[PDB]
Amino acid sequence: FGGSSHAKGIVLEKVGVEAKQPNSAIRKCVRVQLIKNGKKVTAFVPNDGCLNFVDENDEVLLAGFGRDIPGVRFKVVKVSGVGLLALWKEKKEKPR
Amino acid sequence: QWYEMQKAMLQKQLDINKAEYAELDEHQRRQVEGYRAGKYARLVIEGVPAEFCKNFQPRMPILVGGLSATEDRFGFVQVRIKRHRWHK
Amino acid sequence: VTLRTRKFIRNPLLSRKQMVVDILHPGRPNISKDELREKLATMYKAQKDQVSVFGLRTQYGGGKTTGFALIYDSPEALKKFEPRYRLVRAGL
Amino acid sequence: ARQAARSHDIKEKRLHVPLVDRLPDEPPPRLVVIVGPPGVGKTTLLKSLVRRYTKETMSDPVGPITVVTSKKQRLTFIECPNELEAMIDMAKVADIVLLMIDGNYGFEMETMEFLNILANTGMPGNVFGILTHLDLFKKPSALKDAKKRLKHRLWTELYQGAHLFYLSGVLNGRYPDREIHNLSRFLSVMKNPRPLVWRNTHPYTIIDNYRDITHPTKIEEDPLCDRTIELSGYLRGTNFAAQGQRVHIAGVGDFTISKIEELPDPCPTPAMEKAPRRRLDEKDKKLWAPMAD
Amino acid sequence: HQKRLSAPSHWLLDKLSGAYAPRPSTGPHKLRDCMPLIVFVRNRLKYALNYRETKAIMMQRLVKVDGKVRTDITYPAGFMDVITIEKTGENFRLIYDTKGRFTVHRITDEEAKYKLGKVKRVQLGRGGVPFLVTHDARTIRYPDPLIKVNDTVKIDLETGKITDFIKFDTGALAMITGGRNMGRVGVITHRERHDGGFGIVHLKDALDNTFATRESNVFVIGSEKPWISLPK
Amino acid sequence: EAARLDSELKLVGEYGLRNKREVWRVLLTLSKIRRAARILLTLDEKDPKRLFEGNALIRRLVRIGVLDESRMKLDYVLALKAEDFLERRLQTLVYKLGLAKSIHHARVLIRQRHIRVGKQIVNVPSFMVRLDSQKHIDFALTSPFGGGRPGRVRRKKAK
Amino acid sequence: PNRKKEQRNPRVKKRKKYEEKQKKLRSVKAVYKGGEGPGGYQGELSGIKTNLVKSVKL
RNA sequence: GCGAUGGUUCAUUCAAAUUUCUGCCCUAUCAACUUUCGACGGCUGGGUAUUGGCCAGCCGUGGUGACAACGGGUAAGGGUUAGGGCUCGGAGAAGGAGCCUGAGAAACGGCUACUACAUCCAAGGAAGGGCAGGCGCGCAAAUUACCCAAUCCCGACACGGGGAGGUAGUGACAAUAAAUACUGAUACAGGGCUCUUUCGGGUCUUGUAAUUGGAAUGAGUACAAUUUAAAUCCCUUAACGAGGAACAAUUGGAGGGCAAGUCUGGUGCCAGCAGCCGCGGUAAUUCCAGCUCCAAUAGCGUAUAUU
Repeated sequence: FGGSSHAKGIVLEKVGVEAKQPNSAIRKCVRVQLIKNGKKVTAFVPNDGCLNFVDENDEVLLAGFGRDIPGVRFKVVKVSGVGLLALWKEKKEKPR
Repeated sequence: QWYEMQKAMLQKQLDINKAEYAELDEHQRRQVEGYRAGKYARLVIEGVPAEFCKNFQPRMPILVGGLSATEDRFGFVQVRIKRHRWHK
Repeated sequence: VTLRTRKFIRNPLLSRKQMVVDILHPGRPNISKDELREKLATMYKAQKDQVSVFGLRTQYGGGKTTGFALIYDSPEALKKFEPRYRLVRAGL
Repeated sequence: ARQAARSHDIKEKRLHVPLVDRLPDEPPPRLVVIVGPPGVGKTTLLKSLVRRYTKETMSDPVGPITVVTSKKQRLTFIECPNELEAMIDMAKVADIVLLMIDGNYGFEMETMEFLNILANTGMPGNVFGILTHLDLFKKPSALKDAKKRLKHRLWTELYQGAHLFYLSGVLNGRYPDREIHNLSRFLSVMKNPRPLVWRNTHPYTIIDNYRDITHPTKIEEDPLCDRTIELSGYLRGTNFAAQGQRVHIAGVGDFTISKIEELPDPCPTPAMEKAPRRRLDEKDKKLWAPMAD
Repeated sequence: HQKRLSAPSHWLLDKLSGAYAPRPSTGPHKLRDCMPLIVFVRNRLKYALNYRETKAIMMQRLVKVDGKVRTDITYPAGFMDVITIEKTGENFRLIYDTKGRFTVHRITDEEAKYKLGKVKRVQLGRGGVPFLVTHDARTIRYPDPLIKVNDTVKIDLETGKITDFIKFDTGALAMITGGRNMGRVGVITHRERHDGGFGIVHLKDALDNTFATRESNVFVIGSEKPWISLPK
Repeated sequence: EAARLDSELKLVGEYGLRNKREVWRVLLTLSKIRRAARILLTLDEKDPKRLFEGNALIRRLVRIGVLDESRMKLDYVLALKAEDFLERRLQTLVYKLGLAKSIHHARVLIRQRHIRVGKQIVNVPSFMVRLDSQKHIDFALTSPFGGGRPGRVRRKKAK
Repeated sequence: PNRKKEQRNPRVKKRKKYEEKQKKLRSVKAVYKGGEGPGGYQGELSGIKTNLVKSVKL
């Protein structure tokens, strides 16, 4: 995207919130809308229990995903100014 | 510049009101748009229990909030809860 | 408490005796330069009040301590020829 | 190329969610809480701040204290008492927070409780750590060690690189004037409050003046009866309803509005009086403490 | 208020006196041909430590320069000024060395009593009187009538009168006080006129090095006759 | 690579080092010395640059005790190594002089200020001890192995 | 996560890693480890196997 | 008699002003240029501190240029020589216009008028024109620190005054050194490890949440003295300061084990995804009791661009 390394976005809708199996990639993927350009791209939350911190209409930083749905390119790094792995590790509370 | 376009649409709505109820005092400014924010105001509350007036201390302040139409109904709230990190 | 004076200079126009002092406390803590002013009265046959000590950096590893000592001919010569901060540190 | 990369990173840093402002043209006074554990000197900072601003030595300042600090904006200081009901009542209310830490003693559970109550309820714009009781120290190496460790723990708590002021002594029973002058340099120039969803949808009010308007024949008949209460304050959220507004008086319960009188300000703040000079002449430094002395 | 490196290379300062250096006050000798009294007392001789100590020496009548009491601290004393300190009972004299720097010379009253000064110009002053201007800006009224330009004079320094003079001569040993061959005590053996500006002399040392220096930069010191004691 | 990992692990084990940063530090200064020796071998024999600069380098290494006093050629200066540098460290010198039982005991002693090199106590275990100063490694006077007070656990037990 | 007392100190971990990798080396090759003891030759103390050729065939 | 203050002239110093020859980078899609504020002289005066077309009257015919004038482009070094280093280097004080002081200014320090902002007032009047700091989204990151104590400067003058200078504070952006343990004895178990070739081969001392014993402390706490303008740091330094349940090492990656639990598939008992969730129980539980391995280790990972 763009010319930058990380993009910001709005979480439009957590697609695959009603998927059955817990660590499905359709369960982990989230449709976000990038601020700078306006397009809706899909991004992976790194973990299914870590999906619960991503709420609707939250400013979300996302980066590339460099390594079950092959081709979803982005991963959610920060949510509302706090790092998502820190939220998952219970280091910080999310400012809303 | 989708962010500034969205913020400009919000400011356009925030100009459309205060442009639309700037037309009459007794009808719009009093009855349509209520009692606008920032203005000092005196409230008369009827039916307060007398234990409040007997145990009124000036330290612990008074916060008046406005309930919505939905905030007076009762029912089963389904919530997403988690214990705190430092609660034993 | 062992004392040696190197580089003793007369300076009569400033009227004050200039000594590079190498003092040694082995095994003791530091030297307490007011007590060193008391010590530099009988070593050079003077009053304690007309001596001012400054410099006084302790060498590495204890023992040696290099100070600079000035003995004036009179306390009033000290008063008219000493800096304000050294006069305050001495106590006059 | 690297200039373009840094420009793109900052252009992505500037972005947020497009929320609604809901701030009027003549805005209400921004609410400054003075929160801390018991015995830390919140009332002392209140006395010192109101003497800095309006030059009035209050011997016992209670309630909200409204203060003109600029020609456009004004403040109001409320000291939270040491009860959790008041802390949870005012954490959803506060516009800027003055969060007090007790120096040599370190952090306290009331400070951490208010920090995470505020973060869970709604994070305001400006929270300033104020570290006091620094004069109860003997070694000024232990002093800077305590300042460093308290700064780093507060930075872990709220965000990295916050403002932590150090208020050293208590000279005239009040505070040092230079320390509270730079504290007021930081809390005087101001930016618009953060668009919180709860404050931008629901209309609230923090009562400046209380009065019991009840007939003494009713009080003589029934000593414990339903009374009528005049509560005077600034309307702060969205606008109240013109008739029949349902009210939650926090700590008492739900009632309905019997009357609203909309009347002019006691702190006029000269933009509203003139409706491009910098300084504030002493005509303008008003004090409206209708419960304090 | 010049820096320590912008101070000239012939009154020395070490890495010690701060980044700044005192400027000489206006007076008899020049700016770039100068030793101030503070550099002479506390930076060369080290009879003092600080500026305030140098002031406490100078303000009381303890330092006399060319036989008169000089009070101000940055008084210029460039060349051959006898500096009498009475509490130490010494008289210093300023000469140069072979490398091109200032040199101090301790001496007593017998050689301290006179000054060897080079004549700058002879003229007829007001009153129809001939007068004589040296390099110390000393003007002597009614001189000896052969003392022309570039001749040196033994000034009395207790009355200031003329006592003797040394003529500009091819065969009289001289001292260089300027130029790229600065400070080289040797004998004037040749002199070339170059009328139209900037004439020269050719001069050799005691041990056969010929070089050409300008007649402004020369300074006569004596034929053999070392009338001031150059340090042995 | 496994060769680099096994080599650095052999160094860190054989001389009681803390991490691989100390190994890379020694390898960097060894590569600097060896690069200077190769640049001096580039020139022909009996060039004055090679003569005086190689004599300076060889006298420096013999004086700091790395290079042996027997072999003094620039080819042996090229044949130098990191085992020789870590042998010239102080901590292995305490272990080899036998003031300590193991190399980790030696690092512990040098950290908590028991040995001294010459006159002053030495707080750092990577102190490059020279050949002239190798003999004067002993327990300090303020240490309970040297004298003075019987020490800490001794005081708590003898009370 | 919960980590080890060995992992909280980077020297002690590299001491125990070297002691166990010097131990794994004795199970592959043969270390010298002193010649005959003070007691003399008590036999080849752990077996002699006859049909085993352990020479690098050039 | 010795000085201080003052005075004419000549010096001298500190300056300032002009002034002589040489040296700018490129270009002819720049060959004519100057006389278009006189262009080159010489005479006479004016003004200047003085010379001078610098300016005014009179006349003469010039001056530069293909050896590169003129125009255009804007991208505005010298000295000290092993080296690097070190040293030196136009216009405005809201806008034009005019004036005042002094040795030195066309100070911008003041005045006057006009123009343009803007403040107090009792509505008659009256004073005034800089930088630094924060925000510059609603989301952020180096002190509003202390002193002239050294070096230096200005004055009736040893004392009075200095926004150069020095002192301190922050800092995982880097960079430097290296803590978080060292060492024994005894008891008990018989397996530990490896691989090409694997229901096979290779090698011989390894363990344990076992029981005990020794010492060694620097982080921190800290009396002092010292350092310093006053403090801090440093160096000295008396006294405390280690048994894990702590003085509490991290960041990543790979893998095993688990239920009277849950979900899904289907020619019974199988398989898969997985599993903080189980009958009870939260002052209840003591459990894989702290699971195993690999990498870096006070550092480490991810994304994108990539090379």
